[PDB]
Amino acid sequence: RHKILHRLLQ
Amino acid sequence: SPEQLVLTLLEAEPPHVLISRPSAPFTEASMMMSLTKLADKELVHMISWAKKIPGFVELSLFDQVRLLESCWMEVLMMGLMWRSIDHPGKLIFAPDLVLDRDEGKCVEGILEIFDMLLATTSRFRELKLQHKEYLCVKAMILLNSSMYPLVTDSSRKLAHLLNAVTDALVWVIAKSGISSQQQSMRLANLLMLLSHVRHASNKGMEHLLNMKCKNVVPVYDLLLEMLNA
Ligand SMILES: O=C(N1CCc2ccc(O)cc2C1)C(F)(F)F
Repeated sequence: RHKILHRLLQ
Repeated sequence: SPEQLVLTLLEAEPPHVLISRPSAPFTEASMMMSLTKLADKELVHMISWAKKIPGFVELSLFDQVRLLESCWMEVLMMGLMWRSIDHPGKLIFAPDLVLDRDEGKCVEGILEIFDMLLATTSRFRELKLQHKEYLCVKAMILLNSSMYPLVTDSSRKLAHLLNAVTDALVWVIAKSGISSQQQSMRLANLLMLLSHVRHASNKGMEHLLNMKCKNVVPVYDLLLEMLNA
Protein backbone atom coordinates (compact mmCIF):
# COMPACT_ATOMS: atom_id res chain seq x y z
CA ARG A 1 0.00 0.00 0.00
CA HIS A 2 2.83 2.39 0.77
CA LYS A 3 5.03 -0.46 -0.31
CA ILE A 4 7.52 2.02 -1.97
CA LEU A 5 7.17 5.12 0.23
CA HIS A 6 7.86 3.01 3.41
CA ARG A 7 10.83 1.74 1.50
CA LEU A 8 12.27 5.23 0.76
CA LEU A 9 11.60 6.56 4.30
CA GLN A 10 13.36 3.67 6.16
CA SER B 1 16.05 27.84 16.36
CA PRO B 2 15.37 30.26 13.50
CA GLU B 3 18.72 30.95 11.74
CA GLN B 4 19.85 27.29 11.89
CA LEU B 5 16.41 26.05 10.93
CA VAL B 6 16.42 28.30 7.89
CA LEU B 7 19.95 27.20 6.90
CA THR B 8 18.88 23.53 7.23
CA LEU B 9 15.90 24.11 4.92
CA LEU B 10 18.20 25.93 2.49
CA GLU B 11 20.58 22.98 2.49
CA ALA B 12 17.65 20.56 2.17
CA GLU B 13 16.47 21.90 -1.22
CA PRO B 14 15.97 19.03 -3.69
CA PRO B 15 17.80 18.98 -6.99
CA HIS B 16 16.25 20.42 -10.15
CA VAL B 17 14.89 17.46 -12.20
CA LEU B 18 15.71 17.71 -15.84
CA ILE B 19 13.25 16.71 -18.51
CA SER B 20 12.75 17.81 -22.13
CA ARG B 21 9.74 18.39 -24.46
CA PRO B 22 9.18 15.39 -26.79
CA SER B 23 10.43 15.71 -30.34
CA ALA B 24 6.86 15.48 -31.77
CA PRO B 25 4.12 18.15 -31.14
CA PHE B 26 2.38 17.62 -27.79
CA THR B 27 -0.81 15.53 -27.61
CA GLU B 28 -3.03 15.16 -24.54
CA ALA B 29 -1.31 11.84 -23.94
CA SER B 30 2.27 13.04 -24.42
CA MET B 31 1.87 16.20 -22.40
CA MET B 32 0.51 14.12 -19.46
CA MET B 33 3.38 11.64 -19.91
CA SER B 34 5.88 14.46 -19.56
CA LEU B 35 4.24 16.01 -16.51
CA THR B 36 3.69 12.73 -14.63
CA LYS B 37 7.20 11.43 -15.46
CA LEU B 38 8.50 14.72 -14.00
CA ALA B 39 6.18 14.54 -10.97
CA ASP B 40 7.23 10.95 -10.19
CA LYS B 41 10.92 11.93 -10.22
CA GLU B 42 10.36 15.02 -8.11
CA LEU B 43 8.37 12.87 -5.67
CA VAL B 44 11.45 10.61 -5.23
CA HIS B 45 13.48 13.70 -4.36
CA MET B 46 10.73 15.12 -2.11
CA ILE B 47 11.09 12.18 0.30
CA SER B 48 14.83 12.91 0.75
CA TRP B 49 13.97 16.56 1.22
CA ALA B 50 11.39 15.82 3.98
CA LYS B 51 13.88 13.57 5.71
CA LYS B 52 16.32 16.48 6.04
CA ILE B 53 13.86 18.74 7.87
CA PRO B 54 14.98 18.47 11.56
CA GLY B 55 12.63 16.23 13.58
CA PHE B 56 10.84 14.77 10.54
CA VAL B 57 12.49 11.33 10.77
CA GLU B 58 11.77 11.36 14.56
CA LEU B 59 8.04 11.41 13.87
CA SER B 60 6.44 7.94 13.67
CA LEU B 61 6.53 6.16 10.29
CA PHE B 62 2.75 6.59 10.02
CA ASP B 63 3.07 10.30 10.61
CA GLN B 64 5.81 10.71 8.06
CA VAL B 65 3.83 8.66 5.55
CA ARG B 66 0.66 10.53 6.29
CA LEU B 67 2.03 14.11 5.93
CA LEU B 68 3.75 13.14 2.66
CA GLU B 69 0.54 11.54 1.26
CA SER B 70 -1.40 14.56 2.21
CA CYS B 71 0.95 17.34 0.96
CA TRP B 72 2.94 16.02 -2.08
CA MET B 73 0.98 17.71 -4.81
CA GLU B 74 0.93 20.99 -2.81
CA VAL B 75 4.76 20.71 -2.46
CA LEU B 76 5.19 19.89 -6.17
CA MET B 77 3.10 22.89 -6.96
CA MET B 78 4.77 25.21 -4.53
CA GLY B 79 8.26 24.28 -5.97
CA LEU B 80 6.76 24.89 -9.50
CA MET B 81 5.43 28.34 -8.50
CA TRP B 82 8.77 29.30 -6.97
CA ARG B 83 10.53 28.28 -10.22
CA SER B 84 8.06 30.32 -12.24
CA ILE B 85 7.81 33.41 -10.05
CA ASP B 86 9.92 35.62 -12.34
CA HIS B 87 8.26 34.42 -15.55
CA PRO B 88 4.68 35.74 -15.97
CA GLY B 89 2.46 33.68 -18.31
CA LYS B 90 4.81 30.63 -18.02
CA LEU B 91 5.18 27.54 -15.83
CA ILE B 92 8.80 26.52 -15.40
CA PHE B 93 8.41 22.72 -14.95
CA ALA B 94 12.12 22.22 -15.78
CA PRO B 95 14.82 24.23 -17.53
CA ASP B 96 13.90 22.58 -20.75
CA LEU B 97 10.17 22.17 -20.05
CA VAL B 98 8.78 25.70 -19.92
CA LEU B 99 5.02 25.70 -20.73
CA ASP B 100 3.18 28.79 -21.94
CA ARG B 101 -0.21 29.16 -20.30
CA ASP B 102 -1.96 28.42 -23.56
CA GLU B 103 -0.25 25.04 -23.83
CA GLY B 104 -2.57 23.77 -21.10
CA LYS B 105 -5.33 23.83 -23.75
CA CYS B 106 -3.59 20.66 -24.97
CA VAL B 107 -5.08 18.57 -22.11
CA GLU B 108 -8.81 18.62 -21.09
CA GLY B 109 -9.13 20.12 -17.58
CA ILE B 110 -5.51 21.32 -17.28
CA LEU B 111 -5.84 25.00 -18.37
CA GLU B 112 -7.86 25.77 -15.24
CA ILE B 113 -5.12 24.32 -13.06
CA PHE B 114 -2.41 26.26 -14.96
CA ASP B 115 -4.51 29.37 -14.39
CA MET B 116 -4.77 28.77 -10.64
CA LEU B 117 -1.01 28.04 -10.45
CA LEU B 118 -0.26 31.12 -12.55
CA ALA B 119 -2.50 33.39 -10.42
CA THR B 120 -1.01 32.13 -7.14
CA THR B 121 2.45 32.65 -8.66
CA SER B 122 1.52 36.30 -9.59
CA ARG B 123 0.31 36.86 -6.00
CA PHE B 124 3.71 35.60 -4.70
CA ARG B 125 5.41 37.83 -7.34
CA GLU B 126 3.37 40.89 -6.23
CA LEU B 127 4.22 40.18 -2.56
CA LYS B 128 7.92 39.82 -3.59
CA LEU B 129 8.27 36.45 -1.90
CA GLN B 130 11.84 36.02 -0.72
CA HIS B 131 13.81 32.76 -1.00
CA LYS B 132 13.90 32.28 2.73
CA GLU B 133 10.18 32.88 3.11
CA TYR B 134 9.60 30.29 0.38
CA LEU B 135 11.75 27.79 2.27
CA CYS B 136 9.64 28.25 5.42
CA VAL B 137 6.33 28.24 3.56
CA LYS B 138 7.18 25.00 1.69
CA ALA B 139 8.17 23.27 4.95
CA MET B 140 4.96 24.64 6.56
CA ILE B 141 2.97 22.96 3.78
CA LEU B 142 4.60 19.64 4.62
CA LEU B 143 3.95 20.03 8.33
CA ASN B 144 0.49 21.69 8.25
CA SER B 145 -1.89 18.96 7.19
CA SER B 146 -5.10 17.73 9.11
CA MET B 147 -4.14 14.70 11.02
CA TYR B 148 -7.18 13.64 13.00
CA PRO B 149 -6.02 10.81 15.29
CA LEU B 150 -5.12 7.62 13.38
CA VAL B 151 -5.35 4.33 15.11
CA THR B 152 -1.92 2.72 14.64
CA ASP B 153 4.00 11.93 21.36
CA SER B 154 4.48 12.05 17.60
CA SER B 155 1.64 14.62 17.36
CA ARG B 156 3.27 16.96 19.97
CA LYS B 157 6.56 16.48 18.17
CA LEU B 158 4.66 17.60 14.98
CA ALA B 159 3.26 20.68 16.73
CA HIS B 160 6.77 21.69 18.04
CA LEU B 161 8.17 21.41 14.47
CA LEU B 162 5.46 23.42 12.81
CA ASN B 163 5.81 25.92 15.62
CA ALA B 164 9.55 26.23 15.03
CA VAL B 165 9.00 26.63 11.24
CA THR B 166 6.33 29.31 11.77
CA ASP B 167 8.69 31.06 14.19
CA ALA B 168 11.40 30.90 11.53
CA LEU B 169 9.08 32.55 9.04
CA VAL B 170 8.14 35.36 11.49
CA TRP B 171 11.93 35.81 12.10
CA VAL B 172 12.60 35.96 8.37
CA ILE B 173 9.90 38.60 7.91
CA ALA B 174 11.29 40.67 10.88
CA LYS B 175 14.42 41.20 8.77
CA SER B 176 12.63 43.48 6.37
CA GLY B 177 12.36 46.18 9.10
CA ILE B 178 8.76 47.08 8.11
CA SER B 179 6.10 48.25 10.62
CA SER B 180 4.82 45.81 13.19
CA GLN B 181 1.45 46.06 11.49
CA GLN B 182 2.91 45.41 8.05
CA GLN B 183 4.80 42.39 9.41
CA SER B 184 1.45 40.95 10.57
CA MET B 185 -0.22 41.71 7.24
CA ARG B 186 2.61 40.08 5.23
CA LEU B 187 2.42 36.95 7.47
CA ALA B 188 -1.32 36.89 6.87
CA ASN B 189 -0.93 37.41 3.16
CA LEU B 190 1.56 34.56 2.91
CA LEU B 191 -0.48 32.07 5.02
CA MET B 192 -3.71 32.95 3.32
CA LEU B 193 -2.10 31.73 0.13
CA LEU B 194 -1.81 28.24 1.73
CA SER B 195 -5.54 27.73 0.97
CA HIS B 196 -4.97 28.57 -2.71
CA VAL B 197 -2.14 26.01 -2.83
CA ARG B 198 -4.34 23.38 -1.18
CA HIS B 199 -7.13 24.25 -3.57
CA ALA B 200 -4.95 23.92 -6.74
CA SER B 201 -3.56 20.70 -5.21
CA ASN B 202 -7.05 19.31 -4.95
CA LYS B 203 -7.81 20.09 -8.60
CA GLY B 204 -4.42 18.61 -9.68
CA MET B 205 -5.05 15.39 -7.66
CA GLU B 206 -8.55 14.95 -9.09
CA HIS B 207 -7.18 15.65 -12.59
CA LEU B 208 -4.57 12.95 -12.32
CA LEU B 209 -6.92 10.41 -10.60
CA ASN B 210 -9.37 10.87 -13.47
CA MET B 211 -6.60 10.68 -16.19
CA LYS B 212 -5.48 7.45 -14.60
CA CYS B 213 -9.07 6.16 -14.96
CA LYS B 214 -9.41 7.14 -18.57
CA ASN B 215 -5.98 5.36 -19.26
CA VAL B 216 -5.12 8.75 -20.90
CA VAL B 217 -1.69 8.11 -19.36
CA PRO B 218 -0.08 5.13 -17.72
CA VAL B 219 1.35 6.10 -14.32
CA TYR B 220 4.27 4.36 -12.63
CA ASP B 221 6.03 3.61 -9.39
CA LEU B 222 6.01 6.22 -6.64
CA LEU B 223 3.48 8.43 -8.39
CA LEU B 224 1.12 5.48 -9.05
CA GLU B 225 1.58 4.37 -5.42
CA MET B 226 0.80 7.90 -4.06
CA LEU B 227 -2.29 8.08 -6.27
CA ASN B 228 -3.60 4.60 -5.36
CA ALA B 229 -4.23 6.67 -2.19
O1 LIG C 1 0.12 16.75 -13.32
C1 LIG C 1 -0.03 17.90 -12.92
N1 LIG C 1 1.02 18.71 -12.58
C2 LIG C 1 0.82 20.06 -11.99
C3 LIG C 1 1.94 20.36 -10.94
C4 LIG C 1 3.20 19.75 -11.09
C5 LIG C 1 4.25 20.28 -10.36
C6 LIG C 1 5.56 19.73 -10.46
C7 LIG C 1 5.73 18.63 -11.32
O2 LIG C 1 6.96 18.06 -11.45
C8 LIG C 1 4.68 18.10 -12.06
C9 LIG C 1 3.42 18.69 -11.95
C10 LIG C 1 2.38 18.14 -12.75
C11 LIG C 1 -1.48 18.39 -12.67
F1 LIG C 1 -1.82 19.34 -13.38
F2 LIG C 1 -1.58 18.83 -11.41
F3 LIG C 1 -2.37 17.21 -12.88
